[PDB]
Amino acid sequence: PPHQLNHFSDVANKAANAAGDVIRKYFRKSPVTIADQSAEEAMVSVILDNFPSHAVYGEEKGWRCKQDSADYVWVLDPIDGTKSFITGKPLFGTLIALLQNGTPILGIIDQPVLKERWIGITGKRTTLNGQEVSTRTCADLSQAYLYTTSPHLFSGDAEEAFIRVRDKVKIPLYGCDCYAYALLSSGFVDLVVESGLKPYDFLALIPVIEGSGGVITDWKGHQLRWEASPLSIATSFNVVAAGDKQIHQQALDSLQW
Repeated sequence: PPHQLNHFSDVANKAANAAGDVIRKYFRKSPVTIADQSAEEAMVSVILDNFPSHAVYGEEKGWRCKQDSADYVWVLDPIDGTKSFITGKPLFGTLIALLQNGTPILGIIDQPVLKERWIGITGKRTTLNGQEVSTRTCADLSQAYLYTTSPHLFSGDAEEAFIRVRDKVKIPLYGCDCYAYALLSSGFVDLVVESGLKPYDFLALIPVIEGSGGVITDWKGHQLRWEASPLSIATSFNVVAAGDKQIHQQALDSLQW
């Protein structure tokens, strides 16, 4: 297992703290691009000051590393949910993931306006603001509360797949971004289904959801993996996350991907 997780947490939390400071000045005062750049720059200042050998892939400026390669890769998105940010809606989030040879070992979802921070760590239960959180059981897809960001954020076949699961759930809801994954981790949402998600908007979710007892994969039900390198391309993935493995299963059958 990894031995440096507490030290990784402290820098993780400082990165997140520094992103928050930038984000709160620009939220509700184009501010979004200044915010997104400054915030990313703030996080890499912290991460690279504490670990010079480490690499980062940020949503604004891609890969950045001194060395040829690194065993440790920081995948960042300061504002996951730019449309929410632009419209004054405080459900966007800063996402921080640390990858050890391509496996995520830490993830943060921070909401700096709501002052809510979910940390996921390998081999620990996921916490929200220092308190342990847990997904909830849910019998059947008909009992499930579902979130997706948008309906026409699906093209052609993805929209058919999505419709199939949509018709079976208790109620489909829209318009959290990453917050919906935070909510599911805390046991308030049963299922999140999305298409066209870039790595810096899902890698942080994995330890958060998994350490809460939930499951998150692609539409085929495979492990969400993205090996970040200097020669890495941020390509779209499809994501299904559930509080309950039975629900995940059942969702996978409706997706027919």
